Amino acid sequence: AGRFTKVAAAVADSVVTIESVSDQEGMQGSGVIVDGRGYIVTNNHVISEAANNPSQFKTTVVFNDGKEVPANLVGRDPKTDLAVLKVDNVDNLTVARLGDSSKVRVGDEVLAVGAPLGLRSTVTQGIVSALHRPVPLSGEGSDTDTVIDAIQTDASINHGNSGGPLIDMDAQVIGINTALGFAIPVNEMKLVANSLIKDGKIVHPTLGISTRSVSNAIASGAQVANVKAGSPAQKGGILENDVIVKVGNRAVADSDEFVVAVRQLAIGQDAPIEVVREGRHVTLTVKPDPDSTLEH
Amino acid sequence: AGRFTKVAAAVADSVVTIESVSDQEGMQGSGVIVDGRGYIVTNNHVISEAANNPSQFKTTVVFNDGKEVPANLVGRDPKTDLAVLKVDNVDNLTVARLGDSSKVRVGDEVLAVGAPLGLRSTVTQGIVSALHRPVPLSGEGSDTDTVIDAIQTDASINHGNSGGPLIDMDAQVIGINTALGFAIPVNEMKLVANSLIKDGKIVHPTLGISTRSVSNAIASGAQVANVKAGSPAQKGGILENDVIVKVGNRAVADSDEFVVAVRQLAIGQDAPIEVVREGRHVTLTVKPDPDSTLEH
Amino acid sequence: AGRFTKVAAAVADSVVTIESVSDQEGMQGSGVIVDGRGYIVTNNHVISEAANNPSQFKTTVVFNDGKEVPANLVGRDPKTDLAVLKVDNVDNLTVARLGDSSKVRVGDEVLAVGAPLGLRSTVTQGIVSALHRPVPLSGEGSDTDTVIDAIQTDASINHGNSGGPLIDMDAQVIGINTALGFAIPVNEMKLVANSLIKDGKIVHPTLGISTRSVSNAIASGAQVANVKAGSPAQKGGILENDVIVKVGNRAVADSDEFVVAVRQLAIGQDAPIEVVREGRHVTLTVKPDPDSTLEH
Repeated sequence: AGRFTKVAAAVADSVVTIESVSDQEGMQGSGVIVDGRGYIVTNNHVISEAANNPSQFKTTVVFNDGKEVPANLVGRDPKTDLAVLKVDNVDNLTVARLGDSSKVRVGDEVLAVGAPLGLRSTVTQGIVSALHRPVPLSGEGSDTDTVIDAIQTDASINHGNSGGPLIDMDAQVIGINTALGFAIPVNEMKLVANSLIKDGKIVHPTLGISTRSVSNAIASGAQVANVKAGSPAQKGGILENDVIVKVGNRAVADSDEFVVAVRQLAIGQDAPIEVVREGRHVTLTVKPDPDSTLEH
Repeated sequence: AGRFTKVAAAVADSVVTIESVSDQEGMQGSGVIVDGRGYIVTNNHVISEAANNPSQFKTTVVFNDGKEVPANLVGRDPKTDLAVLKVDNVDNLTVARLGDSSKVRVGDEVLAVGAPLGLRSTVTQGIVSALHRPVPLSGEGSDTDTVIDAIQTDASINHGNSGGPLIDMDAQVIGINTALGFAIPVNEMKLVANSLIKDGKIVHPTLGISTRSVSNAIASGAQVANVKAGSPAQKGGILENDVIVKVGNRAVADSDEFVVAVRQLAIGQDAPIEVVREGRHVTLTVKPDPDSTLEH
Repeated sequence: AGRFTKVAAAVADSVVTIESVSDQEGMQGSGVIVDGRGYIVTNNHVISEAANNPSQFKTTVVFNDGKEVPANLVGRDPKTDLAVLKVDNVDNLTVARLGDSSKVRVGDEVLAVGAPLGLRSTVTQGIVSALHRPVPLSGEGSDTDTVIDAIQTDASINHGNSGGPLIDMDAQVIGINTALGFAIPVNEMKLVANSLIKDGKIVHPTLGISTRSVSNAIASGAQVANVKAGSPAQKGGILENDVIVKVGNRAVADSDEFVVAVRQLAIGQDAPIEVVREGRHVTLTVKPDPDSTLEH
């Protein structure tokens, strides 16, 4: 038995097919079994329509034996494109082994495993081509466009393995595939899923800034496009056509790194923001607000 | 010598360049030597123009030593995109070793080998990403569009390895490359080529149905678009806007699986066809006819 | 540590980030350290704008420790898409080990290594899919379009590894990545860089011909589109609508092979050019001129 053949066959019982059907449409994707009680992690674009219109869509989970069981949505994070599902009282579940994406290195052999019984299902191979790479993700329906600090791989990520696990050579999950390929690291997926299960959703920081990427010799980075009224940036001194070069303890190369850096902040604790303003380097003190105040 | 380098160098003398030239055009592709008498298997799109207009095209086979010899067309199956060529009295031929595609598993390392002396020739590497996957194939000229139950690979299939062999790690042919990559399994290629050699062509079943894929909660599958007059479906009870969910002993997910399922039937023996008709599940009894009555 | 992980980590200190910034633009690419004195090889499209407008662009080299040092351009060959840069008095430089691309074989495992600290940086994996393959390359700004005799790989070549090294499994440089992937062989890169360092630039042969690819049964190859006045081809007998099938000791399949074959000639020594003229095979005697007479 082949070396990748062995790894894929060992995690096949942990990958599931996720279908949501209405009377006129039907979405399919992949998911991962991460808890013996029935908690299944997929990405947010696979389920987006079934959450914006749950009155008309029905989500089901198909296992690798063919069993189809009802599934309910625990929570979903469009800003990390993640989601947690729940199947009830299904026995003999083959839970996936969750690894440490902090120990993942560039050039490591990986497998992007999709659900075997899916329609356009795929299992692709490659290596890790980049770590902590911000990639912009387009929201499905009414869902917002986001940027995630991602693992990059030259294994192909497509409709057939989206939501499925990125697997290392010890058959451990190191990421969630989001459909030149990108995956959500498992350590962030663990933090997000632990909150989606407990609280039904997750709360992220906000400053009220929109940015556009700038690249020149004066100041390259994220150029502020709009500052919301009453926002922490407005009450921190951030002006428009300012070039943010660092949010907190992270340098900012463009707007994509800016989104990830803001979301690596602490809600309600002052943080430093460097800005190049008309050639004058100005550091500012901004107190991040929560994107959801009542859930916080 | 590298691990893939060894496998590719062992099958290079079995892959050939296939050129067909007129006074205004010229096609090139790849082929595989599968019989010591000179029988060469390629795909149907490589030779299509030389068969629809043989009065004006001339097909030649170039070996990996550089020898160019005349070649004649034994038969061609546009419905499986396969073809058999014949070189005469060429000695010391390095025949390829044909494997068993039924023993191919997902994650198996593969090589998509093109003819070395070709123009845009390529030898690509990857894994098997799916098995028994129906993929639609567009016909070249007057040739019909078809769907094949294929092996999927993340090795790149392109003009440089089309018609060439998909090779396992024992240097055995497990498929024919058809130009996110797809190959025709070797076990089907053996059945098709054995008939193209003996009979000059092959006969497949037909029911006289055209379908369109449907995806919803009532009935997903192949929705009948047109039923031909006097057809086995017409004389079996199949109506239009019916949703076929199973042809014979194969479930049907869409129109692509429907084409492959009809062609897995027995000509002239009654077979069951499930249909969801206005919400009523109706199984029907259809007797497949041959697509070519006189050759049958 | 993984097998590719080990190779990539051993050459990471030899790959550098190359940035050129003006007041309105900024280009980034990758480069390779090939000489302890500070000589850095990248490709020509990475630096093209900083050489056509050096009054307004500033080129810098960022190492894998993060050090940013000034960099100056020694020479650039748009016809091979190569360039040599120079950093001054930088100590403890981790020079790359240059291999022999003549010993590279098809199916050999390779790594297309980009600069780790780059923005869209990538390290991709694949195999050598073709050797001595002419590929056309589009010039960046005012730079001319060229064709290079290249190494082809199914490792992805992109903005994140362009200019970086193609690395074998002994962690040796066998090519320079030029952004279904192509690389400039290391043996040609050694000849070109040795002249760009000594002489500031390189001189290539010219015949004064433009060609278009032709493919039929009479004569396939490079069809002459225009012959310059006073050119070696004009004074050799080459006429328009002639089909060149061989330049010197190299057969010519199309215009792309023609460009590489002319550049494999000797300036000022008579050479044979076969042509199929109105069905008559005519060999001609052409004396290649230098593309730059004073530098020659």
